[PDB]
Order: sequence, then structure tokens, then C-alpha cells
Amino acid sequence: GDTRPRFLEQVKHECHFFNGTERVRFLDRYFYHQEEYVRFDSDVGEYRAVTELGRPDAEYWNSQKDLLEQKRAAVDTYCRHNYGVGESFTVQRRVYPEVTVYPAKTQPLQHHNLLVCSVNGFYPGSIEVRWFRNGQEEKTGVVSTGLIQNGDWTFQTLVMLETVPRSGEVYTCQVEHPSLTSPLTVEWRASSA
Amino acid sequence: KEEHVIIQAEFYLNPDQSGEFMFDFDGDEIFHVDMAKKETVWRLEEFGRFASFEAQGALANIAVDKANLEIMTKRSNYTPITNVPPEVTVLTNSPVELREPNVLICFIDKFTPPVVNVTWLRNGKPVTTGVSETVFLPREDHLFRKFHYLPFLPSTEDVYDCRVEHWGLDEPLLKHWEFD
Amino acid sequence: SKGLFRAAVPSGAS
Repeated sequence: GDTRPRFLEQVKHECHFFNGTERVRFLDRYFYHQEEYVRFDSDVGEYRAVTELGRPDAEYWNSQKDLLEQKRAAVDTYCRHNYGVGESFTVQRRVYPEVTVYPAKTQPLQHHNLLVCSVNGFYPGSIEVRWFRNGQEEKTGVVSTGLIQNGDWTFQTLVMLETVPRSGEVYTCQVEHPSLTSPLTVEWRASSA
Repeated sequence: KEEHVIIQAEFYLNPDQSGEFMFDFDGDEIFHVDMAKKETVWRLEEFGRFASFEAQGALANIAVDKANLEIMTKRSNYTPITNVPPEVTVLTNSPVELREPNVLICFIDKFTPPVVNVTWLRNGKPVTTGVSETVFLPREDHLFRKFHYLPFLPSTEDVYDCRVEHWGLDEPLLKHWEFD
Repeated sequence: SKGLFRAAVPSGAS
């Protein structure tokens, strides 16, 4: 309803961590709407205009030597410091997946179905989910949602298997995740339900 | 690649005079500062036991951002943001079973500017009881995303929609969900 | 045991 034009300024101060805290990169990034116009990169050591809109700021800010020294110390004073503060509840966080299996539509044997393995509530994102028919891994006919962020520090994923189920078959979904020491596995039997 | 990223994201939006300050770890929110209450709000209550943040510093950062926005608006010959309308998806927090408490999640993605109107509807009527939401989360393409939550008891009788308004949409976008 | 997140501060534009 409200059609007044909008104007947006964003600033993203980023810390990127490689190999624990052994390598850190700090990026101080300024945006006008969606477009980055100036940044400080710890791998460069000074501000650089990203668009011509940023040229005046880069020139102005690089002429202030105590500003620069402070940005140059951000890898330590800011990045490493904040990693330390949050590490116990972020880097160190692990939450178990919950696994459920169910057919997608209810229908007779010898007719095409999707078996769903739903994996829920886990943290961090890295997971692997495998389908077996009896004891052979099925890698054709696997339709997956990929990793879904729930926005509350958990993820889910749904990994579906295309089947034409026959009477005496067992299918198993197998989940591995850094919170688990041995695979979590759930079975589904080709019965009249 | 890189193990982890922490981002402190701020914005200021005119003429709405609305600002945000938040910290992000691998794409989840750690906390934000409420500009109304002027208070640090932890995404999970647990986080508050391990850490603190002086919400006043966020307020001061946003004043600089406001002042910069005035300058950049002028420097661009008053060129405004181009609306990018959201993608909306609705899913459940866990597999759906009758009478088992669950949560519908409205995931609103790839949009700007960071202003939306989001209503949960149950059978075509607005619902507020037990609902929650996040602030605007930053994306690497500099758009935003946002999540809304609705606790519910699944039934055969009910249908739900996530209703989303945004200036880049011609009409409000509804995304539907019902028990399979 | 309980630590304090530090904010980065934005610079003022030319």
C-alpha cells in the first residue's frame, strides 16, 4: 500500500575463520540498497571503493591512520574475541536428529510410491542420509530437499526414495551426523500398510 | 573452505526510520537489539547465560548509519531501492501426525527492502496465539530472509495460510498448507 | 564464564 520510495544503508562487519582461529579474515562492508560501495579487507590492509559511489569514503577513511590501525587490529580485538565469547554455544553446539519414515501416498504393492525419510531437529547442518533396500544402498531414485534451515538453530531434510514395493521387502534409512557415534537407522516393511 | 563466519549486520531504512542490529553465526541469529525497548534479545534463552551485550552500543552504531544514509541518498541523486519481492515456503517442524503438537514455519526469502507484513491465517481468519518471528536476517546477496512460527494441533478440519505483503508484490502472496 | 560481545563501529562518510 505505501509506495513512498525507500532508501537503505547496510553495514556488515564479517569475521571468517579458517582452521580453528589459526587464519582469520575481517571484512568491513558498506552497502547502499543492495550494492556494496566500500570495504576494508584485512588481507588488503586499507579501504577500497567497490563502486564509484564509495570513492570519496575510501579516500577519506584511508587518510586517517588511527582508524586504519584499529581496523588492522580487528582480526584480534573483534574477530578472535567474539569467537571466544560465543564458542561454547555455537561452534560447540550439537543436537541429535529425529528420524521418521513413512510412505508419501497410501497405495497397493506393485504400484510406484515414494518412501520418505524425514530427518529433523539437528545441529549443525552437516548430515548424511542413506537409503537401503534389504541391505543394498539405493542411490538411483533418491529425491532430496537438501538441507533446510528452520531459523531456530536446527535443520531438517527430507530424502525420498522412489519404489515399486513388493510383498517381502524391508527398506532402511540410515543417518550419520557429528552428534552421533554410530548410525541412527529406521526400518519400513512392505506390508498392507 | 572456511569453518565459520560471524557477522554483525546493521541497517537503517528511510523514510520508515527503522533500524536493526544483529549478530549472525553460520546463518543463524545469536541476538539482536530491540530499538523500542533498547534491549539485547537472545535468539535462544540459553545464550543469555553464557554471554552479554551492551545494547547501547548498537543504538549508537544505528545513529551513524542514519547519518551515512542521508549522505549516500544525496550522493546517488536520490536513487531509491528497487523492490525485490519474497519467495515464501511453508513447512512443518516435524512430520505431521493428528493431535501431536507441531509448528508451521513460514520461510520468507530473497527480498528487499526489509519491511513485510506477515499474517498466519487459519481457515481464512488471522491467528495470533503462540506465534513468533525473527528479525530480518542478512543474505550473502544482500537481500534478506525471515521466519514466522505458528504452534498448532494438526486436524483434518483446518487449513492454514502464510499471508505475506511486500511492496514488490502486486497482491498479497498466500502459501497454503493442509494435513495430508 | 560470562563474556561480553564487542561491536564493530561504522565510520562517518565524507
